[PDB]
Amino acid sequence: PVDICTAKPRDIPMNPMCIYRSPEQKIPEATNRRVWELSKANSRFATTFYQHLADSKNDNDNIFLSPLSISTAFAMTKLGACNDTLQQLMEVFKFDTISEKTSDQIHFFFAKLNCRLYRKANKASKLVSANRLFGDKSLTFNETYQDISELVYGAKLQPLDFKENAEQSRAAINKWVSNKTEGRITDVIPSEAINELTVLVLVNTIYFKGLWKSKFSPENTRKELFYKADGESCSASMMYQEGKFRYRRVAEGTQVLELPFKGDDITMVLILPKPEKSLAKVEKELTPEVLQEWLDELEEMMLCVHMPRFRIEDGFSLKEQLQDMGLVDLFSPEKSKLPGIVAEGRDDLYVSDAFHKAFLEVNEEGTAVVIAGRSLNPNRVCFKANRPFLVFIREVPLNTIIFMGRVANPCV
Amino acid sequence: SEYQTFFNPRTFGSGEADCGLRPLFEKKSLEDKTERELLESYI
Amino acid sequence: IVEGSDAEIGMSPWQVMLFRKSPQELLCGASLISDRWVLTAAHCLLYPPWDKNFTENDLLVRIGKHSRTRYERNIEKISMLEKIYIHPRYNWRENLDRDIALMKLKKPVAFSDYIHPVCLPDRETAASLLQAGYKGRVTGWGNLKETWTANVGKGQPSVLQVVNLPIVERPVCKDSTRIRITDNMFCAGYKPDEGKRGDACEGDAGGPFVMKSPFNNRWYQMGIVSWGEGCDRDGKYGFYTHVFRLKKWIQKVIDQFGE
Ligand SMILES: COC[C@H]1O[C@@H](O[C@H]2[C@H](OC)[C@@H](OC)[C@@H](O[C@H]3[C@H](OC)[C@@H](OC)[C@H](O[C@H]4[C@H](OS(=O)(=O)O)[C@@H](OS(=O)(=O)O)[C@@H](O[C@H]5[C@H](OC)[C@@H](OC)[C@H](O[C@H]6[C@H](OC)[C@@H](OS(=O)(=O)O)[C@@H](OC)O[C@@H]6COS(=O)(=O)O)O[C@H]5C(=O)O)O[C@@H]4COS(=O)(=O)O)O[C@@H]3C(=O)O)O[C@@H]2COS(=O)(=O)[O-])[C@H](OC)[C@@H](OC)[C@@H]1O[C@H]1O[C@H](COC)[C@@H](O[C@@H]2O[C@H](COC)[C@@H](O[C@H]3O[C@H](COC)[C@@H](O[C@@H]4O[C@H](COC)[C@@H](O[C@H]5O[C@H](COC)[C@@H](O[C@@H]6O[C@H](COC)[C@@H](O[C@H]7O[C@H](COS(=O)(=O)[O-])[C@@H](O[C@@H]8O[C@H](COS(=O)(=O)[O-])[C@@H](O[C@H]9O[C@H](COS(=O)(=O)O)[C@@H](O[C@H]%10O[C@H](COS(=O)(=O)O)[C@@H](OS(=O)(=O)O)[C@H](OS(=O)(=O)O)[C@H]%10OS(=O)(=O)O)[C@H](OS(=O)(=O)O)[C@H]9OS(=O)(=O)O)[C@H](OS(=O)(=O)[O-])[C@H]8OS(=O)(=O)[O-])[C@H](OC)[C@H]7OC)[C@H](OC)[C@H]6OC)[C@H](OC)[C@H]5OC)[C@H](OC)[C@H]4OC)[C@H](OC)[C@H]3OC)[C@H](OC)[C@H]2OC)[C@H](OC)[C@H]1OC
Ligand SMILES: *[C@@H]1O[C@H](CO)[C@@H](O[C@@H]2O[C@H](CO)[C@@H](O[C@@H]3O[C@H](CO[C@H]4O[C@H](CO)[C@@H](O)[C@H](O)[C@@H]4O)[C@@H](O)[C@H](O[C@H]4O[C@H](CO)[C@@H](O)[C@H](O)[C@@H]4O)[C@@H]3O)[C@H](O)[C@H]2NC(C)=O)[C@H](O)[C@H]1NC(C)=O
Ligand SMILES: *[C@@H]1O[C@H](CO)[C@@H](O[C@@H]2O[C@H](CO)[C@@H](O[C@@H]3O[C@H](CO)[C@@H](O)[C@H](O)[C@@H]3O)[C@H](O)[C@H]2NC(C)=O)[C@H](O)[C@H]1NC(C)=O
Ligand SMILES: *[C@H]1O[C@H](CO[C@@H]2O[C@@H](C)[C@@H](O)[C@@H](O)[C@@H]2O)[C@@H](O[C@@H]2O[C@H](CO)[C@@H](O)[C@H](O)[C@H]2NC(C)=O)[C@H](O)[C@H]1NC(C)=O
Ligand SMILES: *[C@H]1O[C@H](CO)[C@@H](O)[C@H](O)[C@H]1NC(C)=O
Repeated sequence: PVDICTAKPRDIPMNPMCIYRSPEQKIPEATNRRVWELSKANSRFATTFYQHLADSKNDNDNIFLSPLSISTAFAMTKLGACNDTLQQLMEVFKFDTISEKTSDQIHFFFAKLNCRLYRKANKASKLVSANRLFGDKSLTFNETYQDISELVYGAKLQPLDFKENAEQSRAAINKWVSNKTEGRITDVIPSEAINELTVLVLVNTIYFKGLWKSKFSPENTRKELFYKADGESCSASMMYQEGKFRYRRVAEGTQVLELPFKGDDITMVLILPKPEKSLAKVEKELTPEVLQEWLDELEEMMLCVHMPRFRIEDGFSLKEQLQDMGLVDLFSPEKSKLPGIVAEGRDDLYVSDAFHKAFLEVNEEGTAVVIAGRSLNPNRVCFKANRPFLVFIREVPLNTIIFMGRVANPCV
Repeated sequence: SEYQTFFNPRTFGSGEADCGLRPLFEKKSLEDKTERELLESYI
Repeated sequence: IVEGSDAEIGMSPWQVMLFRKSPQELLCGASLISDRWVLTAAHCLLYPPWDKNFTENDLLVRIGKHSRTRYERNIEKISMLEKIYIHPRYNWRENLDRDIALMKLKKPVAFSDYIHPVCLPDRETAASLLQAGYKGRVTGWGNLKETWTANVGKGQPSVLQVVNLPIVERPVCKDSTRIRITDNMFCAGYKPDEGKRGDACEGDAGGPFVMKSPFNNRWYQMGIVSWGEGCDRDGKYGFYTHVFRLKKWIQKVIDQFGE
């Protein structure tokens, strides 16, 4: 058997059909440098992408996505891309910065990055996903590309009958995503998004619910108002607890909190601006550089946390955003170049759409209820998220942004 | 007559023999404001 | 202590105040059972979830104190610790079952009208006094009420507080909480339809829950303030480590390590 999580680049040949060439922080412990430069590229992508997404939604809309899952998905098209289609992919996803070798086997190193993240979150936490590319059956796909796809992406491109059965193919895709995630993620693809001209569709969905390292007791949960950005109140279920947490009050009174999941390797980071400063302002003024700086400066202390329990199920087409960021030729029937995906003959292949959907569930649990005693451990500070705040889910050592979002409305 | 030791004074130290008798109370025939409140509760 | 009163001078001569050396801070309460041993709660020194692990050198005790901050010259006595012993099967991972610890002073402390050891129960004394309805006395310098905001130095008493509470039936204790209870604990406190109230709070852990013997008229420590959910919440009770039920381990540590 071939273990991609232990195997090395040479163990199995999987070079792309085309390659590309364009004209400090300490490296984490026990980490491959290429997986690391890859993780840093995704963070640069997440910044630009989140920005476009926010400036396309309503300040009062929640957001939740996995830039990591998106970058991985488009690294699979990159595998068979050439010319301007490939260049655009590289520049938009920030792959045009990393080194040659990392760039050429990017799909492989993404598997490597993912292997590491999958086994860390599932130790105790809940991290399931369902990713796949679907092509119209009338086409003849490159078998070598298939073998590489199944090895490095979990599954190979799935042929469907879009020309004669668009709705049924639509239903099969939603049913398949739902199956792979035990009913957690449904209706990834909205009706109308798939018709008889569909040829290739990208689908990447991800779910999570980590077991809190220190959970909230339900008996301390109660309704309380939550002040949304528009100006309206809102009855939300506010959880509460006291414990030791990494905290920090930064510039302009913005508060940063880190709530770790069991294991400590994966944590949630909350950014809460002062009642005066809008979330939108922090969304624009924040970069990976400043975030890493805040995360570096956090101090551990006893404090109280008031946090609403919430649910965010955000799904959407990636097409418009990405084109707006410069990924154009990939979605164009006339200009697209993805020779590596199809067998030899002559291809007019291009991506019809790309869909993402991520689901985050947060409650008291995240088995015996724990208690801590009556010793004197005063709350130094108190973090009350009764207004819009940002959310990040990351892998500590590598600082990999796994999920990112905004809780603009938790109530009903 | 009333209290029988349990630990060996060698490793326990002094004071067990006279444990429980407050210098400013029992030993001075005095009671505190609410110890009566305790005896009442004793069925 | 919630809903208590300023204890009288010398009312609790075995009360011990437990401090972390540096930075200095009041951690818990504790009791004097001899001139060299002090008993307290285990979670006051060891609690891995908060990276809390205090050892002999990080600790210090002040004995015979009344006021919480004013230095009481010629009355109170400070003592360092030679060694501390945590019950090996203390369950910090869930319910604080067997929440008990022993501490040996560097040098024996001298008794006075203000410093005096309390008695540990024997099977008989523990069988006749440990009955539901019967009241015991809890004491300490813990907070005066539950809080939900930043609270460093808030709600603290200027002098030792005291309150008397009635032992509750094991059936009622178990149904007041979803935290797996054990025979090594027992709960005290007034039921909702009793009107009166009171309880131990943050800072009282390790303190003694004592009872006066109607037999020999001596005070006995039956419990150790251990845990609760909030402080003095309606329909909830305070939990205490059952001292007698752990006397076997106490003896095991003493005539093995006080040598
Ligand atoms: C290593 O690995 C690591 C990692 O890794 C990773 O990976 C990564 C890495 O990392 C490293 C990194 O690095 C850095 C990276 O790598 C990488 C590298 O680097 C970076 C690189 O380099 C750079 C590489 O590279 C390569 C490549 O590849 S790639 O991929 O990259 O590609 C290759 O490739 S190929 O393909 O080719 O091949 C190559 O490459 C190269 C080449 O060639 C050369 C070349 O060619 C030429 C190339 O070149 C190139 C260039 O470049 C150069 C380029 O350039 S550019 O610019 O472009 O770039 C170009 O140029 C032009 O090109 C060229 C060419 O190319 S081609 O392709 O074409 O060809 O290239 C080059 C390069 O460079 O690249 O080559 C290279 C190089 O190579 S080299 O080689 O040379 O280098 O790569 C690499 C890789 O990749 O790899 O990175 C990586 C990755 O990353 S990522 O991120 O990516 O992923 C990995 O991953 C992968 C990972 O993963 C996988 C890893 O990691 C992993 O893994 C690892 C490893 O593994 C192996 C690991 O690690 C590990 O780890 C581990 C862990 O850690 C953590 C470790 O381990 C260690 O350590 C650890 C830690 O330490 C610290 C440890 O652990 C530990 O352990 C310990 C131990 O354990 C064992 C522990 O400990 C703890 O614990 C323990 C335990 O456990 C379990 C403990 O111990 C213990 O102890 C105990 C105690 O003691 C004290 C014991 O026990 C015993 O004894 C005891 C005592 O005794 S005496 O005698 O003394 O006494 C005992 O006890 C006792 O008992 C008794 C009895 O009992 S019983 O029960 O039994 O019977 C008692 O007694 C008492 O009791 C009682 C009570 O009971 S109960 O139970 O019931 O309670 C009693 O009784 C009574 O009571 C009862 C009851 O009652 S009621 O009512 O209450 O219920 C009763 O019963 S019944 O039934 O009835 O009920 C009874 O009755 S009867 O009838 O029955 O009789 C009663 O009786 S009575 O008479 O009384 O009536 C009692 O009484 S009381 O009252 O008093 O109580 C008692 O008495 S009596 O007699 O009476 O009976 C006791 O008690 S007391 O009181 O007395 O005392 C007891 O005692 S005590 O005191 O105890 O308590 C017991 O039992 C008997 C016995 O038995 C058991 C035991 O035994 C002895 C012991 O055991 C031991 C201890 O102590 C304590 C503790 O502490 C210490 C610990 O803890 C925890 C732990 O810690 C943790 C361990 O172990 C040790 C160790 O081991 C050794 C390890 O080791 C160290 C490690 O290893 C390492 C890790 O981790 C894991 C993982 O994960 C992470
Ligand atoms: C079906 O899908 C598979 C999977 O991707 C594709 O396979 C890849 O195809 C590309 C070319 O189309 C391969 O890339 C080529 O590899 C050659 C490697 O040979 C040796 O290279 C050096 C020799 O110095 C050795 O280190 C190495 O071990 C090999 O012995 C290169 O020589 C080729 O050079 C290319 O140069 C320029 C790029 O700068 C190109 O424009 C040229 O056309 C020329 O190809 C090139 O790098 C790749 O290795 C294949 N990988 C796999 C897994 O087989 C299929 O192409 C695709 N086919 C269809 C029908 O779509
Ligand atoms: C995702 O797909 C899997 C299978 O592709 C679904 O699991 C299947 O669940 C059905 C019942 O819902 C099981 O039916 C039983 O099959 C056995 C044959 O092995 C038969 O003898 C019984 O009479 C019964 O019909 C089926 O075994 C099981 N498949 C297996 C073996 O894993 C799953 O329900 C799907 N998830 C969703 C809801 O999308
Ligand atoms: C909790 O922490 C204390 C302190 O541990 C520190 O690191 C240890 C490796 C040791 O070098 C200590 O001196 C340091 O203060 C633990 O106390 C020591 O624990 C080790 C192993 O558990 C033991 O061998 C030593 O004898 C202890 N102290 C001494 C004299 O060194 C304590 O055990 C820890 N307990 C828990 C629950 O984590
Ligand atoms: C892609 O198109 C360019 C444009 O002329 C061409 O030069 C290049 O060789 C093509 N790449 C391949 C081999 O598919």
